[PDB]
Amino acid sequence: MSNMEKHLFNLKFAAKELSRSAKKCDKEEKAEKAKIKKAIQKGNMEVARIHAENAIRQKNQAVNFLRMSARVDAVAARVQTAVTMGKVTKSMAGVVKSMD
Amino acid sequence: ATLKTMNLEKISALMDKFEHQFETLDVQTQQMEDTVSSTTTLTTPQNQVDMLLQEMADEAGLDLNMELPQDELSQRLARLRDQV
Amino acid sequence: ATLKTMNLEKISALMDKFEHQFETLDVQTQQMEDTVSSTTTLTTPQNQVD
Amino acid sequence: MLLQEMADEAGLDLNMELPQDELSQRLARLRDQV
Amino acid sequence: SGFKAERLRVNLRLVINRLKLLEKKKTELAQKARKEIADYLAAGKDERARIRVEHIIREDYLVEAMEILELYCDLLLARFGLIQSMKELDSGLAESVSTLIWAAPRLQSEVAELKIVADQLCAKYSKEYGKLCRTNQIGTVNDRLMHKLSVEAPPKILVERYLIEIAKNYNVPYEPDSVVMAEA
Amino acid sequence: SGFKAERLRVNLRLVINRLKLLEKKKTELAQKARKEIADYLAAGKDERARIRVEHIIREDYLVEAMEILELYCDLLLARFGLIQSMKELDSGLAESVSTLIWAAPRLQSEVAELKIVADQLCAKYSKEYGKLCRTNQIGTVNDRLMHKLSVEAPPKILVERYLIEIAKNYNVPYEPDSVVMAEA
Repeated sequence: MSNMEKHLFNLKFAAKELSRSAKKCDKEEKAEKAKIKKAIQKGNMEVARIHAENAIRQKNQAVNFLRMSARVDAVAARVQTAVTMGKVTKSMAGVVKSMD
Repeated sequence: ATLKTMNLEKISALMDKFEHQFETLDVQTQQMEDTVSSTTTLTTPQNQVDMLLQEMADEAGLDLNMELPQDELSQRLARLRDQV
Repeated sequence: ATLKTMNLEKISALMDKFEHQFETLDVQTQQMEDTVSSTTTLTTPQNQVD
Repeated sequence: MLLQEMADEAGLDLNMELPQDELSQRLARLRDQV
Repeated sequence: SGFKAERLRVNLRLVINRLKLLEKKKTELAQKARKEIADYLAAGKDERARIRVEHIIREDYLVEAMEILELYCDLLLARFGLIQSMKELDSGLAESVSTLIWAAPRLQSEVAELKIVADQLCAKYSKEYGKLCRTNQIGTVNDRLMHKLSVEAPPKILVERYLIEIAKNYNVPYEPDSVVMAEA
Repeated sequence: SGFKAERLRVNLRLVINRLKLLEKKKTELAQKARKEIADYLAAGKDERARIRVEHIIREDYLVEAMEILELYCDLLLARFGLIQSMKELDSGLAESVSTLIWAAPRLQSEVAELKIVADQLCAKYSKEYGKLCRTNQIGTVNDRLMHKLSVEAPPKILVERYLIEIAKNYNVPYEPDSVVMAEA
């Protein structure tokens, strides 16, 4: 595990962690929406507003987690191009010197 | 013995203090909640919360409008306090 | 005891700071995202996404 | 400044850079008035 | 002077929060106390109901006084730029500044921070002006607030009117004192 | 001089990002505050709604002021080649340069980097010019920005007009003060 391989591993993981956070936020938007209905039926309008605020927060949070996951993925793609072309450059440099 | 080391005047004081201290804790939690509210303000726009409440009310058949803001004895006594 | 070592004026300050620090973190993530966006600009042409 | 820092951390409402009975003052006034 | 503009600003905000929390609490307790009046009237303790109503008239006045001071704090916070630019006292600030200095000794049982706010205002605008405010020799303190924090007893006609209105709402027979009601 | 062109460039970019993030946040909070006004009006606290509107008028002005300064930063970034070629101050730069120097002491609570930007501009164009800017003795600071960062109170007619428009949108009865409305 090279230094750049270690970094690549960490970045690929951060992207997955963010993607999971967006899924959890999407799941909890659905769960909070279900609680607004139950609260409206019981006429608990103060509890309904607390769940409405949670649902809108979880919705908007998920878009943020999702977009940052996209960004960290793009970076990790580029670091993969650097890890592989670094290996190829080393091997070519070795072929060049053994044939010399 | 016990009624000496904790007499009524000292209980009076302890109770007063207990009451007043939980008032300060209520002041404290309000300002913590206000701070979190503004910190995360762009994650909960007002208009989006109002529209979700309206949607949920319409689906429940509840005749209420969620974008707008929503006793007699107190008003009578207030008028007496004005009239005096 | 606790209300002395953390009085209301000190909470006021801590809360203000918490708020202001997360504003700087938001400024920071925007400029990280902007940088990744331009670094990988030829992999996502505007016209292709549209 | 070190006293002020330690007072602020303790929650003590005091200012440390500034300088910090009635019977005596009454008797002093009697000694003036005589 | 010992004046710190950020001490002033933080404590004005704290006074507003505390007053809002107290107004709610005192209003709730007044509802419970009005029921006690009805239960004294329902059992013929009219001469005690009269005295028990004097407590309620004071708490209803004190909530109105708190509502006034919360406004004057909010006013100083809105115009805080005038405070910390000038060394003079703005003409649109003098009512609020004098009134908070006058009220602090009365209210500092309930609202500890209100004392800080006026120690800060007496620093900014001199201890001499701070004394003229506390006596209202400055002639600028709000007269409605001073009435609502008087130490004097309510007019007995107001006590009677309070009992008459409470008696109606709890459906309790009450006969008011014709003497006081005649004064009217 | 302590002038570094890359310090200037990096901090101009940071000021633009911070102002964009603040404009959004303050605009959102204004929506929430306008609802609070409606709830004071819906319960007859008109005299407090007046004062509570003064906070909203200031934040709506401050967003407009930030929108102006974000433009002047973006202008210096577009014309950055003029800054770091000449020792003179371009004629098409003087408004932006003087205005950012004037605003930095007012705004450096909110925008820390804006102080760096003008410490850098006072280095590039002399501390003497930097003083003439802060007083507007240089006569070049933008008059629209200075109005939008005044410490003075709003005209009371504007407070009334703000209440009238907020009352319509939340369907709350409001009667404005005929005195101020008569001033018109």
